[PDB]
Amino acid sequence: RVSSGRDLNCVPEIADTLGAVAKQGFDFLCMPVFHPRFKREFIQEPAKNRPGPQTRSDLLLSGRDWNTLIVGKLSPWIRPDSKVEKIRRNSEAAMLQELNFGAYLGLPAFLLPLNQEDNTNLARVLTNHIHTGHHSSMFWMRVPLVAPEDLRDDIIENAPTTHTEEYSGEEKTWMWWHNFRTLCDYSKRIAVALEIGADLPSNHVIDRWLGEPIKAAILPTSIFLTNKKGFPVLSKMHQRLIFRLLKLEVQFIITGTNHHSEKEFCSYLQYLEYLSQNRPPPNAYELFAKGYEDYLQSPLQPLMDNLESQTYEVFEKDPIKYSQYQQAIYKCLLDRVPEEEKDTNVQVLMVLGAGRGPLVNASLRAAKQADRRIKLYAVEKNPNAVVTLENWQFEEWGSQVTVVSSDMREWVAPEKADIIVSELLGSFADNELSPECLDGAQHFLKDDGVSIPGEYTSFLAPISSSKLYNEVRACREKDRDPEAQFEMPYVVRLHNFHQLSAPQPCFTFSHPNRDPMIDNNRYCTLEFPVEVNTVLHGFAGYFETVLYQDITLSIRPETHSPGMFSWFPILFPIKQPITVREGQTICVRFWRCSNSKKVWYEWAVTAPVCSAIHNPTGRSYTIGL
Amino acid sequence: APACMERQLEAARYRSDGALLLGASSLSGRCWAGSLWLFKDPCAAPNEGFCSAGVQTEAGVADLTWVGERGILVASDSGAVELWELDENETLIVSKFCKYEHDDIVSTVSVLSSGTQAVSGSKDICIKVWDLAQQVVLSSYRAHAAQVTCVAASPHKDSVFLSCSEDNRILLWDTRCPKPASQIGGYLPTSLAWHPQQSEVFVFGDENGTVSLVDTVLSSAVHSQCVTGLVFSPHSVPFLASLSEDCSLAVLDSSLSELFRSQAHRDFVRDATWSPLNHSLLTTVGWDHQVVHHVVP
Ligand SMILES: CSC[C@H]1O[C@@H](n2cnc3c(N)ncnc32)[C@H](O)[C@@H]1O
Ligand SMILES: Cn1cc(-c2ccc3c(=O)[nH]nc(C[NH3+])c3c2)cn1
Repeated sequence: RVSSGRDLNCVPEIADTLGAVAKQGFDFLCMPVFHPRFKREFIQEPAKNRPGPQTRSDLLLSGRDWNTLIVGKLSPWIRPDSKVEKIRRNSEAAMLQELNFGAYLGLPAFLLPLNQEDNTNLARVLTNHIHTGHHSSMFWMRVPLVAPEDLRDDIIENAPTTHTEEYSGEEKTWMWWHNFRTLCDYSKRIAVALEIGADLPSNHVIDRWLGEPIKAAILPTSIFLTNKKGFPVLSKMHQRLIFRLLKLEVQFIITGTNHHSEKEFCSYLQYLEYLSQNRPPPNAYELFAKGYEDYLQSPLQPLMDNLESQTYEVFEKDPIKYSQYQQAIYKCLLDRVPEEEKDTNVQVLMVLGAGRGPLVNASLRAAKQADRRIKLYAVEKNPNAVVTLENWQFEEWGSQVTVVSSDMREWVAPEKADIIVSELLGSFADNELSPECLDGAQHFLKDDGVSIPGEYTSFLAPISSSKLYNEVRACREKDRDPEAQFEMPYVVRLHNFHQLSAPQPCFTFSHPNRDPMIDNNRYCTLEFPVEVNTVLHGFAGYFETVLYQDITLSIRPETHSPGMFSWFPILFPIKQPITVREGQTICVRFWRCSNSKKVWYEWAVTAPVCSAIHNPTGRSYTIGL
Repeated sequence: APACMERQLEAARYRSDGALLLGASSLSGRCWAGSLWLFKDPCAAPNEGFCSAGVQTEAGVADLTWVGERGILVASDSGAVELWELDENETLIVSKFCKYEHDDIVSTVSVLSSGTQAVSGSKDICIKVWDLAQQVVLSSYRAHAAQVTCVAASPHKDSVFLSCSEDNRILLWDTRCPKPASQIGGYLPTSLAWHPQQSEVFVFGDENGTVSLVDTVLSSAVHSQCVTGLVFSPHSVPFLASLSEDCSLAVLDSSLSELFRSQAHRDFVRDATWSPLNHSLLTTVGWDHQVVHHVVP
C-alpha cells in the first residue's frame, strides 16, 4: 500500500486529467495552478492590464478534491533570485500570487524548486507567505540528489565535465536545502521532495539526507530500466534506495512521460507496489513500535511518580525480558546452593520494585527449574500496584511471598537477602535512580549477597536529525524558560536520524557497591570520530546491564537483546545545531549531578565548537529522589 | 475545423506562396489547449471563420515551424513533438505523428537544412535530433543544466545548429564532432537567429533586452524586457526584427541601430514573420490576439 502521486506540467482539462490519473491508480496529482507558460506582468504597462481570467476557476473541483487530491506547482518562469531586477520584482509578486491562490484552494502542499545555489530571495518570499496567517499547508522543496550541472552529458568539447572526486562538491544540493531551510528558520511546513536521477551519487551524498524531513521522493520515468517482457523496473542500486525510502513512508511521485509505450502507464506504479510487497514485514518489534517512531515521550520516573496500571502492562508484555531474568536467577540459585543442600538451604530473594509481580513469578519459575527452595519478599512503594500484588499473593502465591508496601531505602528488613532482584533501569540505565535505590537497600543484603542486575552501563552516540531537532524545538511551553525543551532528555523510538559515530560507554554502576566512599556523581568526556559532513542535533542514549554473569539486557544497537520490546532509546538534544566536517572529532561532556533532593544530567559539546552547558543545576530537568 | 481559436497567439510563419500559418494556445480558462490555422488571406486572420484550414490540438502550442510547403512541426506543452500535414486540397490539417519523447514542456523546435530532420528543446533540459521520415529520435543530448530556451538550425549546414539555456550557455553544435557541443563566450540568453547571408555570424538576445551580434562583439539595448524572438528579413542586406515581452517590435540594421518601432501590441509579442511577396511588410502576433501588418520603411 504505497501512497503515490503523478507529476504533470500539462493539464488541458482538470476533470478529465484527474480521472485518468485516479484510474491509473494514483492517490494525488501534482499540477500547476496557473499555466506554466502564462508569464504575467505586474508593474509595466500595457502587459500588466491583461484581461482575465488569470487562471482556472476553483469551481472545477470540490473543496474535498482541492484539499486532498491536488498538489500545486510553482510556475517555472518564476525566478525570485534572478540577477535582473525587473524579473525579481515580477517573480516576487507572481510567487505570492500563486502561493496565495494555493492557500485559497486549501491545497495540502505546494511544490517549489531548489535548482540553483542562491535561493535567498525565494526563501524570504516564502517565509513572508508563511507568516501571513497560520495554516497547516506543506511546502515541498523539489531538490535533486545530483545537480543537473553535475550529471550533464560530457558532450561539450571546450567544457569537459569533472572526472576527479570532489567530496563536498558532490553534496552541493544538500547545501541548497540546508541554507534554504535555515533562512526559513526551520519552519515545520517546509519539507523535502527528493528527486532521484538516472545515476546515483556516492553513498555519503545519499546519507547526507538522513534525518532530513523528506516527505516525497520523485522518480522520473527515464530512470526506469526495461526487463525482457517490456515492463519497467529499476536497477538493484535504485531498489536499495526505494527500500530505504519506504522505511521513511515517504510519498512517491512519478514524473515524466511514458517511454515504455508498449505497456500502459500504471506499469511504473505497479512496480512500486511490487517492491513494497517484497520486503521483511513488521518483525514483532517493528510491528510493536510502528506508530511510536520519532515520537517524543517524557522519561518515566517510577521513583517520584506512581506508575499507572497500563504502564505496568507494557512492562509485562515482554516475555524475552523476563525469561532473561528467570535465567539469571536460575544460574544464581545453582551457584549458591550445592546439590547436597537443595532441601535444607532456603534462599532469601527480594524483588526490589516488584510492580505487579512479573519478577515474582520469574523468581518462582526459576526456583522450580533449578530445584531449589526460596523465600520471597515483594517490595513495592506504589500502593496502587501493591493492590495487584496482595490479590496475587492471596489467590496464588500464598505464604511463600511476603508483600512489603514500602520504599526499599526505608524498609527495615526482618532478615537479610541472598539475592536482590530489581528492574529500576531506564533507557539511559541510571536515569531512574537505580543506583540510589539499590544503595539504600544494600544494608539488608548478606555479605556474600548477589544483586541482579549486578551492573549497568549507559552509552551515548552523536546523531544528526533535523526532524527530531524541530520536534524538540516545537515543545515550547507557556510559563517556563523558552529553551527549557532543549535541556531535558526524551524517550523516543529514533527513526529518521543518522548515527554519526559508534556508541561509547558513558556511566557505569555496580551492585553491590562494596566501596566505602559511595559517590554516584559522574563526569565523563567522550570523543566521537566523525567521518562525514553533517549537522549535530543531539546524542542518542542506550544502556547495557548484566543480570548475572553472561545473561544480559541491552538496547545498544550493536548488542541489542534480540526480540526484546522494552525500552526505547533516549535523546539528549542541544539548543543549537553544530556543523561537523568529515574527519572532525565531536567532543561531548556529560555530568551526573545530585543533591539530597534531586539527581540530574548536565551535558556540553566542546569540539569542534563549544555549546552552552545544558540543564545547569537542573534548572530545566531533574529526577526526583 | 473549429469555430473559436485560443486567445494567446504564439507563432506566425509565412510560406513560399504567402499563406500564413498560425499557432495559438489557451493559457487560461477552463481548457488549456492549442490550435493550428492557415490563412491564404493574411488580412482575414485572426478571424476564425475566414480561414483556409484549422484544427485543434490536445495541448498548447509552445512553438512551431514549417516543414516544406505542407508540413507543420509543433512543440507541445504535453512534452510531445508533433508533425501535422496539409492534405492535397489544403482544407484539412491532419496529424502525421505525435511522439512523447520529452519529459516536460517542449519549448523550441527548428527544422534543419535538409528539411528531413529537426531539433527540439525542452524544459527537461534535453535537446533531441529527429528523423521526420522515420518518426524517431536519432540523438538525445543533455548538454545544458537548465531549461532549453531556444534552438536554431543552421541555414545551410545540415549538422550545425545553435541552442541557449537558462544555464547561461550559448552552444554551437556540430554533430560531425565526437563532442558535438561547443560553448560560445552576462545575462541569460533567450533568443537566437542565424544570419541568412553570412555563415559564421548569428545574433542573440538576452533576458535584459540586449541584442548582440556575434561571430564564430557588437550589441545594443533594444528592449526593456526579455527578447523573445529575432527574425532576419529576406532582403539582400537584411534587417533584424526583434520582439520582446515589453510589447514592442523593433527593426534594426546591420549595426543593430533602430530603424522602426511599433507598439501596436497591448500584450507580449510572440513572433514575427516577413512576407515573401512584399519584402517591406512584417507581420506580428501577440497574446493580445492581434495580427498586425507593419510596413517597414
Ligand atoms: C518495573 S518499574 C520500577 C518499579 O520499582 C518501583 N520502585 C522504584 N523505586 C522504588 C523504591 N525506592 N522502593 C520501592 N519500590 C520502588 C517502582 O514503584 C516501579 O514499580
Ligand atoms: C517513556 N518511558 C518508557 C520507559 C520504560 C519502558 C519499558 C520499561 C520496562 O520494560 N521495564 N522497566 C522500565 C522502567 N524501569 C521500563 C521503562 C521509560 N520511559
